[PDB]
Amino acid sequence: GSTPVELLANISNTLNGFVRSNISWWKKFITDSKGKR
Amino acid sequence: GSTPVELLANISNTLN
Amino acid sequence: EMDILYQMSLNHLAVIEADKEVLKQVGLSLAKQEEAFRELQLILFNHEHSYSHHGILGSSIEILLHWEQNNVEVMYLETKVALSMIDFRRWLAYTDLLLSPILPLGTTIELNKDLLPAALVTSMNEIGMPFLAIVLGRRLLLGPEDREYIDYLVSIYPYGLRADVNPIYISNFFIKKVLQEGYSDAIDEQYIENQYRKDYFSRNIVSEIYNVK
Amino acid sequence: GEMDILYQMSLNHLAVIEADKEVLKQVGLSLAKQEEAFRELQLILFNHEHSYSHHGILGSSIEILLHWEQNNVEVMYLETKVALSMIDFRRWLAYTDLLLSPILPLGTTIELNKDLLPAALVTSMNEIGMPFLAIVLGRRLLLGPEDREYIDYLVSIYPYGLRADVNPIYISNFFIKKVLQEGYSDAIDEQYIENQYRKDYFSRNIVSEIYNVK
Repeated sequence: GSTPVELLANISNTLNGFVRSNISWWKKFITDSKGKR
Repeated sequence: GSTPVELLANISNTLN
Repeated sequence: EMDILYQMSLNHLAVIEADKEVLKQVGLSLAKQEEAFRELQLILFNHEHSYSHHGILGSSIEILLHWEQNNVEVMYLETKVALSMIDFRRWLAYTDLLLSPILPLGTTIELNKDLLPAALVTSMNEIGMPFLAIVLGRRLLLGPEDREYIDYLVSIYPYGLRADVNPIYISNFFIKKVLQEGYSDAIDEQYIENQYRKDYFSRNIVSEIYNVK
Repeated sequence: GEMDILYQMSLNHLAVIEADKEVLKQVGLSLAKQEEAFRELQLILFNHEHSYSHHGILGSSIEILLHWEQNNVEVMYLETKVALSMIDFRRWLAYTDLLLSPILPLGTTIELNKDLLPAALVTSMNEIGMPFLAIVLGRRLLLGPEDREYIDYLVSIYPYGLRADVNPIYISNFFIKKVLQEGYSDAIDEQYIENQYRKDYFSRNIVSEIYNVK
């Protein structure tokens, strides 16, 4: 509870909105690797 | 061709 | 700060109060000695039966691991603490959680190729690629309501993180040597204490290497 | 070195004479190795400010005027005034940046410029006292799928680092306010940087996305 995940996500999504590139490769790695272990 | 992407993706596929 | 919190975690152990106090002194000594604590983790992973070090008091810390018997003997100040394997793993898990130092973000480490991909080590040897990595994340929870964390999330140096080079989940005993610690300040110290020690303690979240359940 | 030949070759394409090509070469070499001065020019370009000045003795004075109304730029350097279009001014800087600008080591900790965030985001970070700090996760990443431009850095906010539930962040160099501490570097990194992030990118005419070379 000591990490402001919602604010951190808003910072990433706002700055990545300025860039013409897809960042979805990160969450794809995360949700995939969690199920493998 | 300066980044061995396939070998680097293999190191991560194995340990994860 | 954390001394009384560590004493609380020793109440998870099915040993007498005198044995808890001995285990407290052993853990306070090992966790301060980063290289000594990592050697014990590596001895655990290899299933070796003996560990020998010297506490900061000078008295030798002896640990005997009986794997088929599923129990452990901790010897310190001539006191023999007999505990089960699961109590051993719990004791070390909370010792690690509450007392072990956490490397700063951006720290460069050398990875022990043994604990890395077995035959792929040969692949990076063919190109002379050393096994250096940058700490990008720390005590990671992969998803919500996970009761275990991953010590470090690292990317191979000098390539770093990129869309086609996935990072690597490692335990602290994957580290052969710390080459250069990253930046740290009071902001990091406060966040480490609150999130990675106090909040994880409240939620019973410890390193996955101990596999408590 | 190798970068000097490549750098003079990137100046042949500008619509200017060889007299001004030598001057632009010296200005680029001088501003690129002074990291604080080069970022100030980048922010001036980003804000469409009108003037840049980094003067000094021994013939080190550099003044650049950006006439945004006529798409003109005047680079004065030792009584030698070089005129060029705004689009050629961005190509000159893009290849100065590609070939000559230092690249921060991996694991570098930096402070980012809050003046570049939306207000609602600033007021949210201020409420909990979150300073705009970050660590370098990756460098000069290719923007997919076309892979015609790179972005300077991929970062995560410090001290949280890279998390499973938060995305890494693409940012440009002009977002940086100061380097708190550089990460580890050695000869392996210098060779990799020169090959992958300078020579290979130059060969494909990949430059930083901020100069908007279309």
